[PDB]
Amino acid sequence: ILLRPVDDLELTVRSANCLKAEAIHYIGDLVQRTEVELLKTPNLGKKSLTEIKDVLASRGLSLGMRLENWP
Amino acid sequence: FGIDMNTDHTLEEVGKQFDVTRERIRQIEAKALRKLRHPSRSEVLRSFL
DNA sequence: GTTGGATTTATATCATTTTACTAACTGATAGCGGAACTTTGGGAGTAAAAGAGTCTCCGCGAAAATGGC
DNA sequence: GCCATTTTCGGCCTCTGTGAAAAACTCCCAAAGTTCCGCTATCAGTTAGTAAAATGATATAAATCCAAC
Repeated sequence: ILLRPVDDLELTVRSANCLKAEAIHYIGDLVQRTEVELLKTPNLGKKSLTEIKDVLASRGLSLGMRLENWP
Repeated sequence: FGIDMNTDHTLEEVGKQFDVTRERIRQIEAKALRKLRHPSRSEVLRSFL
């Protein structure tokens, strides 16, 4: 799952633009950045963070987890 | 597209049934087709082709 | 013990990005209707006289339900 | 009551493929079919615009709290 475009996430265009601001290209990139790091962003506010974390929990992989030897 | 109804409709009839015009209905349909073209809600319908 | 500045929470207002709803252009495409033209489809007609059907087949038997006397 | 002519039946499965005769033309008229062109409806594709909602960012006001005197 960690190898799919952030496009395949069904998020509001505001969130997609904000994620392109930090050059997040694929998923998994989004998960190795915590909530406080993400929120310090132009236009990536509260409701967008709740939406992104709820969609992440639908994926089941909330923000924060670490893995090995990526990539 | 006339699903669960007795007839099919153009965008004039859909526009008259609501409070809405030609281009508005055309782009709500466009938005629906982009929403359903997303891979998340299309794997089930792919098997029907 | 204290107390006041500051370092945070609390509430509200402002700016930016996006949504919801317009119109105009572009380009095509299908559908319907009319005019002309070629093809198809139905009908009438033929004036030496010509003036009684097929039809091959026909290698079946036992029993019962029918007329006719 | 008795001939004497009709009528009615005769096991189950499985494969199997049929083209195989037969002799008229001619003229006139109406309607269907084919094709082309023009008008009209209907939709995809794209762009730009305007008002409003949504959302985030900043501002403004206090709570209290912690350190220094």
